[PDB]
Amino acid sequence: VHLTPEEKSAVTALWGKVNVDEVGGEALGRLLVVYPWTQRFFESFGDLSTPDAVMGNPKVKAHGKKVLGAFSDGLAHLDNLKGTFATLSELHCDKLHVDPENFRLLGNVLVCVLAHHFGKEFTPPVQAAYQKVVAGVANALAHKYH
Amino acid sequence: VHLTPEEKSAVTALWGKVNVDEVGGEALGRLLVVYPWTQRFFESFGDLSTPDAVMGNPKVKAHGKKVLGAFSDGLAHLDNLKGTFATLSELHCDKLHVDPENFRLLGNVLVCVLAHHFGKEFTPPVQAAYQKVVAGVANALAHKYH
Amino acid sequence: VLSPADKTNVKAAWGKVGAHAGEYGAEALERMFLSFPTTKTYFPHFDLSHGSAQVKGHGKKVADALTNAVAHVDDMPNALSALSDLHAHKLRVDPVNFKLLSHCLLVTLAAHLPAEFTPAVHASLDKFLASVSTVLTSKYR
Amino acid sequence: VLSPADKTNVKAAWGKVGAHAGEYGAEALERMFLSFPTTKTYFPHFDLSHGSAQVKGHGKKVADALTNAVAHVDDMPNALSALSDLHAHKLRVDPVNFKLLSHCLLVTLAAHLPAEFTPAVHASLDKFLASVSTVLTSKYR
Ligand code: HEM
Ligand code: HEM
Ligand code: HEM
Ligand code: HEM
Repeated sequence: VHLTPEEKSAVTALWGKVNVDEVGGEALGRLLVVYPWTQRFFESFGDLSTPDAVMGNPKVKAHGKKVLGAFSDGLAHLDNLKGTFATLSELHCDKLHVDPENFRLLGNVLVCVLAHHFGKEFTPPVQAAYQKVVAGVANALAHKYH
Repeated sequence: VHLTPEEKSAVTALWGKVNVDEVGGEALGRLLVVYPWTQRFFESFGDLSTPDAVMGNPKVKAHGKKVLGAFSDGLAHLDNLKGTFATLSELHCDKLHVDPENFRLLGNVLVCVLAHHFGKEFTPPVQAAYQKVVAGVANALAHKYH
Repeated sequence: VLSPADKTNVKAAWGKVGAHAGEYGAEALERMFLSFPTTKTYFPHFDLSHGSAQVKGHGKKVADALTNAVAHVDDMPNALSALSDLHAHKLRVDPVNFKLLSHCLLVTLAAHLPAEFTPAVHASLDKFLASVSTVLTSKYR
Repeated sequence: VLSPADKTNVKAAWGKVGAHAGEYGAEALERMFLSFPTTKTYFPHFDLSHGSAQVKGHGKKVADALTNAVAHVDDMPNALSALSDLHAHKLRVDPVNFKLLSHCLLVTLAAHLPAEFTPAVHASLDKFLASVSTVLTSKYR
């Protein structure tokens, strides 16, 4: 997105402290627990019957790493999100049939996980910066829907 | 916004039949009746207590005509809605304090009014073109909020 | 949250709909798929072209459910319980989409009911479809 | 609907919040104004600078109302009645904004409750705030 330089620096400095596989498993797990209709894409992943089962499911973990690794790589291209994510947008529309509202839900869950992980370091201005980023990523993933 | 030629063509043809006076008063009045919290911006317009008082209120009619006349001049600039509406966007934020969600609600009510007025001529493809336009106008009016 | 005037308005409008309710449900779906293309992600197994019998068949099911809700307007949670279970536990349609179909049903009714779709009836129908949407998403979590 | 376990989860988390409820309410508002600047259109009469007495006071009022709702979770409509009237008839805040403040209250709770903000408690808190939002917007039309 259009972040000012100090917002970009805020985003990048925090992300440097993130364990992507850990936070990715946590964010996807919490998406599936907090908004359980999102489980509809994941019937192949096995036991999603309790929050403990979801959070400890190795295939949820593994998909979370994959999703957040692609998010992470997008942070290097904040000036060109639509371009970075165009092929994935097409994929999610034409083959995976994922309603883009799911990307907005994931973004909000990710912001909650970052707040949980970083505590007082996740200040109101740093949150505002991350809210612009997760909105821009959702928008970019939704852009080739038709 | 990007419209296909059949979509821009459809938008244009229908709008030449619109009496902005009359549709503008119908659209603003229905907004105030269907979503009555929007009356918060119109305390000086007098009697808004019943659907009949709203719809016959001359200040609602006059404002409706103003609003749709400005919307009209936007149809003549579909490829740069942002630069067309920038001055009005800043006015609605800084002076009028209007939550931009209201622009989305008026867009949807306007589509219902067109459907009511034009009947079977307002076909599903024509609606889809208008939905893109009213979303584009709402986004343009929201763009200078801060 | 439906007042007696709202209930009166909804039963009057839907009674004019009458035996066209299925045609109108199909048109509302078509309006939705064209206006709000993300809704097509729930129907990848359908032919969504204009005239599709799958869309027509589904529009009749949706309309019949709404007919049942009007008839049970004071006991909608029970009359719609199996459909709330179906949408919450199997279909798992994101709740935002119910606003989109509701808007397209109102546009369809507006295009077909010139006389009946007054401002007051429009308000009552919008409240009724919000209430239907609320019941249908009530068991999601 | 809030399950019995949801109610248990909310009461424990809020009980942890305890005496900081006002500070957290003010932080949640500041997070909202910064993240979602269109919500400032409802406060043009406030000084919204960081730490202002108006924001701190309003934060405490919001937190005390949430405390009331937690204490009366099995009768929220009754408990929040005055507040639902106020928002519906006087303040007339568009319903979308309630989602934005709810999200910012969850972020604030996450940032202050490392031990308590487990996935199950997050789910329950999200449902609780949606239920409060539903009660506050129940009399809008
Ligand atoms: C930040 C947002 C997201 C990013 C960056 C993203 C990224 C990805 C990536 C990189 C893949 C692998 C595609 C390839 O294999 O060629 C993928 C797959 C997939 N994604 Fe997304 N994703 C996001 C959100 C979501 C959400 C919220 C859902 C649904 C709730 C979802 C559902 C799926 C599905 C079902 C797959 C296929 C997985 C497999 O076949 O095993 N994604 N995603
Ligand atoms: C398509 C969307 C809209 C367009 C193009 C638009 C355009 C305008 C225009 C041209 C003016 C006159 C400004 C003047 O003669 O200083 C105005 C004023 C105003 N508008 Fe908007 N408007 C839109 C939507 C809305 C909505 C949805 C609301 C609120 C529900 C709103 C509330 C107002 C108010 C309160 C004024 C001041 C009326 C006065 O002078 O008491 N507008 N608008
Ligand atoms: C007024 C709101 C709606 C009503 C009354 C309703 C009604 C129904 C009914 C009666 C059924 C068929 C249950 C059957 O097989 O027994 C159904 C199925 C289904 N609905 Fe809903 N629905 C609503 C909104 C939505 C929306 C908003 C979506 C998604 C955009 C949706 C997606 C689906 C799906 C994907 C099916 C399964 C279609 C099939 O495979 O055949 N529904 N609904
Ligand atoms: C968890 C949801 C909410 C709670 C519990 C809540 C609670 C309250 C309470 C307790 C009051 C003071 C009532 C009094 O002094 O008579 C109030 C006022 C107010 N609220 Fe709400 N509120 C919520 C959401 C919202 C949202 C989302 C907005 C706008 C973004 C909003 C805007 C206002 C305004 C503008 C005032 C009047 C402030 C004044 O002038 O002092 N509220 N709210």
